[PDB]
Amino acid sequence: DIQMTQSPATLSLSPGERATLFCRASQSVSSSLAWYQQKPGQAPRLLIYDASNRATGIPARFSGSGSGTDFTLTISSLEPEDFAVYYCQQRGNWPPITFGQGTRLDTKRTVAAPSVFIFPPSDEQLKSGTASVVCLLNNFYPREAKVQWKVDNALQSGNSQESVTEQDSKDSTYSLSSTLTLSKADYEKHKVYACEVTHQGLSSPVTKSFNR
Amino acid sequence: EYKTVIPSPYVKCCGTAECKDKNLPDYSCKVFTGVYPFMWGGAYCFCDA
Amino acid sequence: NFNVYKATRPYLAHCPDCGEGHSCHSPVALERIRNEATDGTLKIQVSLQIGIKTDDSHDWTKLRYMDNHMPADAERAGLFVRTSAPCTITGTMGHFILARCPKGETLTVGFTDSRKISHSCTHPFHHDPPVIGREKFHSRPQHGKELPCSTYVQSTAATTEEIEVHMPPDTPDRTLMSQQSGNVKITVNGQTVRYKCNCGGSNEGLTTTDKVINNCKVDQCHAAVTNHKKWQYNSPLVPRNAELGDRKGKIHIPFPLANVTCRVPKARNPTVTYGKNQVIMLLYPDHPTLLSYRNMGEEPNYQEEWVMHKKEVVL
Amino acid sequence: QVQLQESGPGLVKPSETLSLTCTVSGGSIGSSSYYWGWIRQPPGKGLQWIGSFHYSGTTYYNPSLKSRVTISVDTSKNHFSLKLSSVTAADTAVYYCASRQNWNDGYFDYWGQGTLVTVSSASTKGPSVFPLAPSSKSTSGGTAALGCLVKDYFPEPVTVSWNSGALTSGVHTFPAVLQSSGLYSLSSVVTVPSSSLGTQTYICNVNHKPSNTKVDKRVEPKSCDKTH
Repeated sequence: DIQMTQSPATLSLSPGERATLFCRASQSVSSSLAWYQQKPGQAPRLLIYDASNRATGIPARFSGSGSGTDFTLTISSLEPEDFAVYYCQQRGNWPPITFGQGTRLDTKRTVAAPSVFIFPPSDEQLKSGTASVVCLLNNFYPREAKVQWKVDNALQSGNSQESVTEQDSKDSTYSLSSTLTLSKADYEKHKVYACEVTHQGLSSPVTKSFNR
Repeated sequence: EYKTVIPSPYVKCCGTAECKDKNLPDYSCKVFTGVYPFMWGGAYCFCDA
Repeated sequence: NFNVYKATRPYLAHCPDCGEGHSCHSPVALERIRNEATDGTLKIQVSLQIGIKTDDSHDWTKLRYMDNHMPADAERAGLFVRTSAPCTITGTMGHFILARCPKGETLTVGFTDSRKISHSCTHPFHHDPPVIGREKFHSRPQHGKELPCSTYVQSTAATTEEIEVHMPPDTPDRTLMSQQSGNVKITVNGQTVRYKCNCGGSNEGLTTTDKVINNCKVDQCHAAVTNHKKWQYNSPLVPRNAELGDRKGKIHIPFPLANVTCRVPKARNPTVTYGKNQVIMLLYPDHPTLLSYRNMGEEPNYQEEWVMHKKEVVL
Repeated sequence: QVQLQESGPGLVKPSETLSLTCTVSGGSIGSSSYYWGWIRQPPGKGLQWIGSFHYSGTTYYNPSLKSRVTISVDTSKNHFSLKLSSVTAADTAVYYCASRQNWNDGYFDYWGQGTLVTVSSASTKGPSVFPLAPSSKSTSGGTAALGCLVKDYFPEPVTVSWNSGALTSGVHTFPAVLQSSGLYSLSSVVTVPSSSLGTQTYICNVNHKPSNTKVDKRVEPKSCDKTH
């Protein structure tokens, strides 16, 4: 099989400026690469086929180029309607037909450090038979953040989850949720818990802790 | 003077082809079995019969 | 206009005689030979495209012909048409050649390749121009008479006579496979290739670059070129893609039939002598000349004969 | 030119047969040289290919899924159908039907309206509401954010509002994630000055349309922050 890797995984850049995306191939596929657009609630949309020219209805703002294993997609200018998730596909050797993992295109905004809040499980979840500890990062940009949990200084594996939201309803920013999911006995055994957050808007990682 | 219009023949291999009657002035259609046509690069397709 | 062949490419076709008495797949092949014109002009349809070269620019000095999965250019000056003696080509456009040929039984159209090799296709074709007038002449004379006839004009405009061009079928090629110790390697050279095998991994596939398939023999795999970026005439000498036609292109057939006058000779004045209810005419035909006579009464008693030599007839 | 429309159950069970039928409009199967196919995308991942159908009679399938994937065509009623047998929870993804009208290559440029296919859990579970109460630690410089979590509900989506739907401005929602038990949870918050919390009773209104379930749950500042 042949695998494509896109760069960067997430791109934030203001409307009206030039943009560039990279797609790297595991094997040389000549010019067998297509650049694809997808929007939330919408089916994927073809922009560039064979890493050149353009499909019908696709304006000249998109320009594909490259060869062999390296291909580039250039946007002359991002209008407000051009923000979507972009993909690269190879057809040089199929089946199977291979697509890229997707690059996230955002509009660049002002730096906002994440504000971290902790919600321990209350009696309504402690009587529910499970334990869900919530760590919320609100009002930060860009959207990517690092969240880790510490439970009585014991190394954890496979018992943490995270989710990233869309544009904020007030600040036009992004927020993140982290959840520690445990059994009732496991939560009752431990007492102190910590959520640590590393983000680009912070000079250093910030760790918040609580006791139950 | 008349001219005979002959669209390109349909080579269906690994299968059996069929056609439908048309209302053209003098229309004739037929299916021939067991053909193994070749092109300039070799045999058109694998299945030998 | 010349701008019709924008997205069309020539095609290789079967030819019953490639010059050495053996049928082969030629870049040039005769599709239809039309001789509706009564002055003898022939409109020969060939798989070549004359007047339009590769890179899709009009050029009367060049023609384009398919070589191997892709077209190539050649000079027009090497094009020749013959039946028994070389013909005078009065015009060319795309797939069509307007020529004048001597009486003959075959028709051969050929040219010179880029590699300085000759290509030719020969078809049996009874060419014998119909007699215009009452004299079988061989070239138009200085002094004579004019009679109605029909010819192929030089005009290359749209004539509402239309020919369909559609997407060509997959082009098989045995050259695309090379065997190395039970490994079949498929080259591409820039064209998408379909392959289907019943060895090793029996899963058929599609490539755009070179591949190798292990534990396989060249005998048990098939390859073809599928991504055709240009459409060709739906000639009866290439297979069809599906039950229906792709359509998707159209080309006007140039040199429409047009409605002209032809020059014919007038025979020499015969030497006429008289006798009792008798006319003795001595005739000097240069070429087979029709002599006819009738009575002007109720009984015409029409009589005719083709005088070919100096002859004395008593009427 | 041509249009695609998907149809299928959407929700399937383990070891059940998934069938998706894509009907073509503005055209027919017996058309110019081009492909058909099906594509699928798990949430948060790239697009994955199941299979493709060429009109010539050949079929192409993804080798990892070729053992169960069957693609057929009904030219009489003019559709093409994809069938996946013994579907597992790992196959939960948004499916689309696709075709490449022009130039007859492996790409795609036409699409329908794909549908989500989920394989595990059950859709008969009604929602449960949990208040994420505000606190002095949850106050963002004088303005505090309080919310509610809808846990143990299926199928998605779930409607979350505040104060009988009268307050919808400023509500921030999170993408909900399925657990490894078939259970689903979504957190929705709202940021308000704390002075309105102790004067107007704050209610999380949770509506589950597929089960037609309406729950109004009181969300108030945590008792540890109350002077009782």
